[PDB]
Amino acid sequence: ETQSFNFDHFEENSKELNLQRQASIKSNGVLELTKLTKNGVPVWKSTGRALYAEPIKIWDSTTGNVASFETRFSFNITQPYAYPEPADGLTFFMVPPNSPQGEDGGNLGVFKPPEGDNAFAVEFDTFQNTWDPQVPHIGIDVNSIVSSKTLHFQLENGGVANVVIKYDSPTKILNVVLAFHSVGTVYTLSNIVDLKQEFPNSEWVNVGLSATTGYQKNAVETHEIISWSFTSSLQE
Amino acid sequence: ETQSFNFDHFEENSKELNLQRQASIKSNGVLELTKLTKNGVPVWKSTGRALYAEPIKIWDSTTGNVASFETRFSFNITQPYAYPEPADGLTFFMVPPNSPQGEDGGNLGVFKPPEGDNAFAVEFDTFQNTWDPQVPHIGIDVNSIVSSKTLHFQLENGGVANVVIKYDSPTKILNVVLAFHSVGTVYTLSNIVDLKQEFPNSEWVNVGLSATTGYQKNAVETHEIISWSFTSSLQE
Ligand SMILES: *[C@@H]1O[C@H](CO)[C@@H](O[C@@H]2O[C@H](CO)[C@@H](O)[C@H](O)[C@H]2NC(C)=O)[C@H](O)[C@H]1NC(C)=O
Ligand SMILES: *[C@@H]1O[C@H](CO)[C@@H](O[C@@H]2O[C@H](CO)[C@@H](O)[C@H](O)[C@H]2NC(C)=O)[C@H](O)[C@H]1NC(C)=O
Ligand SMILES: CO[C@H]1O[C@H](CO)[C@H](O)[C@H](O)[C@H]1O
Ligand SMILES: CO[C@H]1O[C@H](CO)[C@H](O)[C@H](O)[C@H]1O
Ligand SMILES: [Ca+2]
Ligand SMILES: [Ca+2]
Ligand SMILES: [Mn+2]
Ligand SMILES: [Mn+2]
Repeated sequence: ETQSFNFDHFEENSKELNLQRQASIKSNGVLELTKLTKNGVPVWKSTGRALYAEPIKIWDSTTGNVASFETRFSFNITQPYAYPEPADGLTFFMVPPNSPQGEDGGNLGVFKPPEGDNAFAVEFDTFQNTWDPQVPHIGIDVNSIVSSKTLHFQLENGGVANVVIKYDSPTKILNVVLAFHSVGTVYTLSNIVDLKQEFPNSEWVNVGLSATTGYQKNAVETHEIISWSFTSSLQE
Repeated sequence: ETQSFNFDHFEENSKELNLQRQASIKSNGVLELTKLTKNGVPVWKSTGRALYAEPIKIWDSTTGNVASFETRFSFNITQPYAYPEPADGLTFFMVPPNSPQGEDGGNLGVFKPPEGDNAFAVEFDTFQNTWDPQVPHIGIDVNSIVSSKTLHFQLENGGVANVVIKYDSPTKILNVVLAFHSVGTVYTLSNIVDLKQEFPNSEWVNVGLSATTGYQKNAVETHEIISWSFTSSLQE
């Protein structure tokens, strides 16, 4: 009925977090989603994803009940330069098991252009593509990079962000709270999302974090995750 | 289309804030909702309310649109003693114009027993009455002191709390974020509320803060508001 996991820090070679592409783990006990320099020389078009080994069940076929979950994590985004404009963003996401990876850059390594991929994600977009509003912003992506609801927030460069994503099965209310404590700012964005109806092909989904850097040179930024807890609660 | 007000501090004798009962304004530029001692001797059964002079419009009869508002405020609750247990709580609330005052203590000076008063309020209950869950908790009161949704939170004694109450007319999603920055804690509670259906007798409502202390000696705490901004935005 309940699935949980908590990372107060990130230990190297954990049998719990399954890393992909540029994503590695710093000796610091930090999860680094995208490299800023590989082999001494600066790079771009970097993409890093990190999933949780076990599939989380979001709804029951027999019972017909949808899970309620809450996940929290701290991240640190540093944007070194002012020109060219930094990119692309960081994002929490849920996809069905054994599902293709998303494109780089703008799609945050989660979504693909042809309407094929089935995914959900809460994004922290730092770059304004053709479909984006002023950046940076918080976005609720339901099967598309185009957020169904967004919120502009002022990023604290190199500061520690505290995120909370809470979803209540009964009210189908997805909520996102972004707060920068070291400065006293809080951002809250919430919209209605019908999980059962949006992931009808798998009662199970993989949960993970992802980030990506620009397509040009220097259109990059750091994407570090400091901690990350999760917990679903499926009744019935 | 838009009504706003902001108090980065509280000036004495402002023509924008109709104070009621025990509620006064300290010289430090703080709004003190309930006195802990009057003239030198300790007291209880204290009740303080503070409204905003102008009525805020929440919905339009003709167009049919409901307003969307967001209000933030910082408060400081200090509970001096451990026995007897402290009471009662602090709360943001909306009532129709020219409406009666609620009862002391448990009703937070907002609601009355006989189902007569029409009101809404986000409460920060510090005392567990017969209808309450473990305290302290955040509660969403829709026409009753019995919250339709609640959330237990650990209070930081004498610390500054940052509250955010955001309501989105289109999704009818009421959200409450309570965060104690000095410690790194965030609490988020959200439930669905149909403002237009819950205040059908007045397109207008008075907005205000309120607090109350126990019914017994020493079952008291301080209720200070440091800042408080609001903003509705009714389309059409
Ligand atoms: C946020 O991320 C930046 C980038 O990783 C951190 O800055 C780096 O600090 C390390 C020391 O641990 C240096 O070796 C790097 O050269 C720094 N990078 C840059 C671009 O300056 C920063 O320390 C992080 N902030 C926190 C609080 O963890
Ligand atoms: C909350 O308000 C209370 C009441 O003013 C503050 O507590 C006082 O703290 C001062 C020290 O600055 C003492 O001199 C008083 O004796 C305290 N009063 C009581 C009743 O204990 C408290 O510091 C405020 N909290 C914050 C974060 O400012
Ligand atoms: C013009 O857009 C392209 O380059 C920027 C960097 O400048 C971002 O990487 C974006 O996602 C990509 O599509
Ligand atoms: C037994 O309850 C009564 O006393 C406590 C204090 O002990 C509170 O004031 C409460 O609101 C009131 O109804
Ligand atoms: Ca983007
Ligand atoms: Ca109570
Ligand atoms: Mn976006
Ligand atoms: Mn209560």
